[PDB]
Amino acid sequence: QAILVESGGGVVQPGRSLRLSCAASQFTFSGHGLHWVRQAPGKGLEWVASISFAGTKMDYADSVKGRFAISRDNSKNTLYLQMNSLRVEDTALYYCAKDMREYECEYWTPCIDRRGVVGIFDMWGQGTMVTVSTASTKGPSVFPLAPSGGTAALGCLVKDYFPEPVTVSWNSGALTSGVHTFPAVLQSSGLYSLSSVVTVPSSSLGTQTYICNVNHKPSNTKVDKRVEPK
Amino acid sequence: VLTQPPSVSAAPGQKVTISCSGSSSNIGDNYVSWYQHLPGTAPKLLIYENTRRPSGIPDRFSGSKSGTSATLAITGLQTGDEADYYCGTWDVRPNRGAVFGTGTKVTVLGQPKANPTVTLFPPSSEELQANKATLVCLISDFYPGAVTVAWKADSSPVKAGVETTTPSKQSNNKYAASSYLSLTPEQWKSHRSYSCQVTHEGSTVEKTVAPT
Repeated sequence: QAILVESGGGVVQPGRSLRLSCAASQFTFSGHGLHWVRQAPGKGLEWVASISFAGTKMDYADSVKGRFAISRDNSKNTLYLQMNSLRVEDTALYYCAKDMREYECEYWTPCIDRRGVVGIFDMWGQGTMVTVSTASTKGPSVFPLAPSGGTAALGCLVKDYFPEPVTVSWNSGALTSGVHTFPAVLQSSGLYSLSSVVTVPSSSLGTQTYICNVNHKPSNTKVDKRVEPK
Repeated sequence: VLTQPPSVSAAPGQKVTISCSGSSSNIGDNYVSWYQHLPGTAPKLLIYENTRRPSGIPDRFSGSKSGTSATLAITGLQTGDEADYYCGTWDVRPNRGAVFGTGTKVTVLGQPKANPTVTLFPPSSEELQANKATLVCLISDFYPGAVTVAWKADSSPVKAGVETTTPSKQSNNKYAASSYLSLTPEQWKSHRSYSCQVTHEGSTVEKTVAPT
């Protein structure tokens, strides 16, 4: 029944501010408290903030204390997260979450009922990604991974690009057998790298051409690198 | 801080249990929820108030609590149960928020084990010419999708400049992974040998490379 849709995520520099929004639908928004939770790449869930149904109680994790502010607008069934003084360590996928308990305002002058949240996250959105980095937009350098029963592996290293993602094809999409493109790794340099690999008949080498087609929209680049036996 | 083991595995139809152990301040007099999370989707409430389920989550899932150590249990394991599971407690009692488990990855052994094939590429001449050096270790055709990688330079363990990806499913439903070792051209040239050692299900497969 209930639906939550986060927006406002992107790539930003440390020290700047960014506001996230969550559009709630198909339940009585004004009657429920709400939560923000984040998951940094390849890690667990980490609670960031909560707000009670009447918006009178606000709670934050000590890691975001003083920097983040949670708010709501019942008129728009929207939950907000104002993130100021952003740090690289704030990089994560941010989820909006509804709290299970429904309340009816019991104290007025508008509602300022102080009954807090129960803390059971009964509905979650798909989340919005926030990336905080000192890096600037940069297309990849593409380096060949040369080969050398009756099979050989070859690929291309797509290195030092920012931000995600890159896409990879082989021979303009005519070669799709045995191809595997790996997830990206984040180097200490703050630039991403990944690799794509294909296994091909060792017999065809020296005659058959294999081209790695790399695309990085953020920097508006298309690279077509040849990978030969050498 | 709610601590869970990193992983658990079992064949289909079998039962697994995931424990969430914590202190007496967080757990002890607070209820415990459980959340399922499939990587490409929104997290999902499985259990709340220790043992209650928000249907239609099936009774194959059950929760319990032993003073200060909650336990999720999953019977009749099926493919669709493969996900990350987290416990969580709310201790705004007062002013302290929610805490989540660490948590735990559930694997369903749905095919026989396959040993990894290891391919180690040295740095390309083109890369050295760009004043960089990267060893690329590609691992393929293994199941289950879990491995650890260890790099060595002249038989000595190397941790610096190492990056590894979490195993991803190939088109043939086995897994692949990748690991990188970043060096300078001088480093690459100043050692006689480098090796990528992949451990999968207690056994190791190793490849070595050297300048020329």
